[PDB]
Amino acid sequence: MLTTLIYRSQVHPDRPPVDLDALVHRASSKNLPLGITGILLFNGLQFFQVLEGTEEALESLFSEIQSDPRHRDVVELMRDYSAYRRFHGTGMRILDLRLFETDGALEEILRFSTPVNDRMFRLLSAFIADGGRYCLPEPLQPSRWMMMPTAAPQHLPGQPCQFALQAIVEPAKKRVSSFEALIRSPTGGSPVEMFAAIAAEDRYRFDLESKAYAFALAGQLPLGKHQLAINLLPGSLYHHPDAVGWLMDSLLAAGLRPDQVLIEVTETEVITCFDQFRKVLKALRVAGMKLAIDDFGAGYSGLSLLTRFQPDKIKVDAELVRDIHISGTKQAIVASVVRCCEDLGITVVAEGVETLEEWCWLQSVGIRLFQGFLFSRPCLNGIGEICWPVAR
Amino acid sequence: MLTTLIYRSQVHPDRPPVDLDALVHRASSKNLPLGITGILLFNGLQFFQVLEGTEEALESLFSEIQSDPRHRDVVELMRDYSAYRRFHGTGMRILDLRLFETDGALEEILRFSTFGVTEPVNDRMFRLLSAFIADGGRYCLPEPLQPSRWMMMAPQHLPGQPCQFALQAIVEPAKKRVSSFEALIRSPTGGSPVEMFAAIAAEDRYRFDLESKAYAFALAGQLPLGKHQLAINLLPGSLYHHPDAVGWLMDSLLAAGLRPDQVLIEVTETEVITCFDQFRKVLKALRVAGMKLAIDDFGAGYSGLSLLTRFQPDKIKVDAELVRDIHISGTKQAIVASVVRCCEDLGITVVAEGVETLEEWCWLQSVGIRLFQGFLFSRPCLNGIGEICWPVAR
Ligand SMILES: Nc1nc2c(ncn2[C@@H]2O[C@@H]3COP(=O)(O)O[C@H]4[C@@H](O)[C@H](n5cnc6c(=O)[nH]c(N)nc65)O[C@@H]4COP(=O)(O)O[C@H]3[C@H]2O)c(=O)[nH]1
Ligand SMILES: Nc1nc2c(ncn2[C@@H]2O[C@@H]3COP(=O)(O)O[C@H]4[C@@H](O)[C@H](n5cnc6c(=O)[nH]c(N)nc65)O[C@@H]4COP(=O)(O)O[C@H]3[C@H]2O)c(=O)[nH]1
Ligand SMILES: Cc1cc2nc3c(=O)[nH]c(=O)nc-3n(C[C@H](O)[C@H](O)[C@H](O)COP(=O)(O)O)c2cc1C
Ligand SMILES: Cc1cc2nc3c(=O)[nH]c(=O)nc-3n(C[C@H](O)[C@H](O)[C@H](O)COP(=O)(O)O)c2cc1C
Ligand SMILES: [Mn+2]
Ligand SMILES: [Mn+2]
Ligand SMILES: [Mn+2]
Ligand SMILES: [Mn+2]
Repeated sequence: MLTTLIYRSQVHPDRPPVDLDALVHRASSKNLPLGITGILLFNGLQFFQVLEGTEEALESLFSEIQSDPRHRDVVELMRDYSAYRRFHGTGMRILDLRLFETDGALEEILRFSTPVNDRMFRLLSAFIADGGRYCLPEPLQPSRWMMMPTAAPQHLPGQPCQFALQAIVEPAKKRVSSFEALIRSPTGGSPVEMFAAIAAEDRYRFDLESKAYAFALAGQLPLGKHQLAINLLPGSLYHHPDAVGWLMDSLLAAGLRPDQVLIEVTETEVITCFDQFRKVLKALRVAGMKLAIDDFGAGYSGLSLLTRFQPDKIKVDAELVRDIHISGTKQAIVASVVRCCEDLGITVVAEGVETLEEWCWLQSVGIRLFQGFLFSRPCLNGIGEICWPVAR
Repeated sequence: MLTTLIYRSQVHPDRPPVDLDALVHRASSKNLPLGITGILLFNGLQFFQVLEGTEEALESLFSEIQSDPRHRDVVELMRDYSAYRRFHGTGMRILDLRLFETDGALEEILRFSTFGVTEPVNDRMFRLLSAFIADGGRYCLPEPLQPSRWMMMAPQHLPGQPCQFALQAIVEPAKKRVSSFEALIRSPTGGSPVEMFAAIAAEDRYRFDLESKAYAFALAGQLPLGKHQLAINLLPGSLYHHPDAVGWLMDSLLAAGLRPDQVLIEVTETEVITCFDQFRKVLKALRVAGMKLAIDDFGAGYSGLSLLTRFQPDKIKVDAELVRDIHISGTKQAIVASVVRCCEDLGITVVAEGVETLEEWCWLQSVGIRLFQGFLFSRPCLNGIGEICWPVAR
């Protein structure tokens, strides 16, 4: 089974130059007996390599390549099965693009390779035309940042539920943007643990009802000028005819403003019925409450949803964040949600941010609002401690 | 009830500069009795106006504003129900951005506006305002791509067959080149795919869908396949519920004098997403075989770029729903521009389909579409290659 692997990487710019003639010859000598072929592209700052061979030969080679100190920021762009070798007879071969006139490098490629409808070919072009695009800038290296560190956890009695709060942060302004309320059982357990105790047919009712205790928690904080974010299933919003009006009454009694309350609905559940949700949407807009699409990029129905309606906020799902520093796929998609939301005036939050590596690459694709264990953990009935990225 | 209406537009650079003083006086004087507030930004080439008022008032005004000869390329950005007026003052203020340095324009805006208890940056209107001040010229339509600077410039039935195919050219206007042909199934009487499949038993539809393609392959083999690609439409089930569909297609296209790489399979976006994990083995086999894969009708229904996380197609066809009235829709403009950029980063080819007007071609090309399919260029041609119309100057 033939397979194609493509990645891009960067040189260490303050270190002595790597002898690439030696690298490439040694590589070509090693690749061909093992049934590995392909090319290397160098532009002065970045590498771009295509590899062809069996799944097993490429995996073992790429592990060595990943851990090679002679470059950094290895980002995979393509891993897929292949119909034929595009570089038959070429173990390895470098093209220094700086030695080439316009179109010249591509025309050399085409003369030893074995045409514009190919995914490998289009990416090559894309690297030659604009390689420095998803290059991680020097200030935004994870090694040039440092996370720096008191919460008051409290049990509230006489309550059928309680809530933890997680900060959504804007590290560029060292500012809390908003807090998300996350439901907990009476004994501090998970959302699942909470809803499992409630009878199945009362779960929509309970979901709506429980929000009153989150508003109360926001009121006694006393929150001030920060937004409150709240997870509701669409079905909970259809429970009572005046579910929106009840939310309003409840949040005002907690001393909150409507523009201060934001509703989080999951991407998968909105696409179920646009007929009944739009009546709720209209009620939320008229009342002044804001809407967010939670876990965007997970439930398949992505960016075309904006044709039907536009939320105030979009929360990028954790799956798009996991290993976004090594995935070109994820980088491209996330960066396209950013740019689309910027033109539409939609707030973008990245979720499940756990590592400096994740924060840096997300910052480099243009995300400013962040939510994750890296910055802030859920804190039962209070504001938890917040960690900020500090420069080096 | 209260409504927001935000748009941007572009002045005619050919014509004399617009009297803004007369504009703003008659605007604010007419707006005042009608209960219309808001703001107007101007950068020299572009207008950007926020309008607040009742739904019926803003509709009536937008009619006149769209009809106004003092500007063109009116692009609607936001229209929704509002809870409170962001601009509370009388009438209409004008803010010439040329006379402000960085951050200075937002300062001035915040003098005439409140955005609730929370930071102004949490409001969509304020974000759209900030975006215009930062880079309003982004979706400004260039001069060479104005519609007024362009203009547009036989085979029979085969009823004795179980089915026939119409061919439609996918074109690249810039290089005056036909990129590929799509095969669209037709009934023995020349009728639509719907009528065709309606005549086939439900238990037999998948098999028919796959086995019909032999007639499409035979058609393209009889035609000048001059290093052009052939696109064909298949349901997921048609590939999935066959013993070895890829092998069958391989046998059928090779027999007809075609290369594996000349054949591209189109699958509809909606029918793939709730099917994917089961459908993986077929997509894999098509890759190894050498055939190409397109996501047909991208944007249609309930799917998007989140699909591209899973697997990556060779081609993406933006649905006509997104191409429809893209010239007046900033939402579609932003969506399509984003998909184009995304696919460039992923090495995925993009076709805009259902292109009907010079207007659509212009706006699509400006946001980075190079490949087109629609009635503007080429209509479906039964059993042959149709006449392709090209856009040229004046
Ligand atoms: N691995 C990882 N996880 C992180 C990170 N940051 C936050 N999380 C977790 O992600 C969940 C918040 O996202 P969610 O879409 O609201 O996912 C929530 C939310 O959908 C939900 N939920 C919470 N409250 C309610 C509610 O009142 N009603 C409904 N219907 N659902 C709720 O149940 C889900 C489970 O929530 P939680 O236990 O609160 O788990 C929280 C949070 O702990 C991180 O950096 N890494
Ligand atoms: N208004 C407008 N329409 C345009 C324009 N350009 C093309 N079309 C039409 O859009 C349809 C092609 O899009 P499709 O995604 O393949 O959507 C097609 C395609 O999915 C499909 N179909 C065609 N052949 C087959 C087939 O063999 N198998 C399957 N499963 N579906 C097929 O049935 C759908 C309807 O097809 P058609 O009657 O052939 O109608 C064609 C075509 O006539 C345009 O500029 N404006
Ligand atoms: C940009 C880059 C491309 C590389 N390409 C290859 C290659 O194609 N084949 C290979 O064997 N090693 C390649 N390497 C080197 C490997 O990381 C590793 O050092 C080498 O395979 C060690 O093999 P050896 O110990 O047998 O000499 C590359 C390294 C870098 C920096
Ligand atoms: C960019 C621009 C913004 C405009 N804004 C307004 C406005 O806010 N209110 C208004 O009444 N007319 C506005 N107009 C003018 C209208 O298009 C139209 O000329 C106006 O209704 C005058 O018609 P009249 O004969 O009833 O006075 C605007 C025109 C332009 C080109
Ligand atoms: Mn949530
Ligand atoms: Mn979430
Ligand atoms: Mn099609
Ligand atoms: Mn289509």
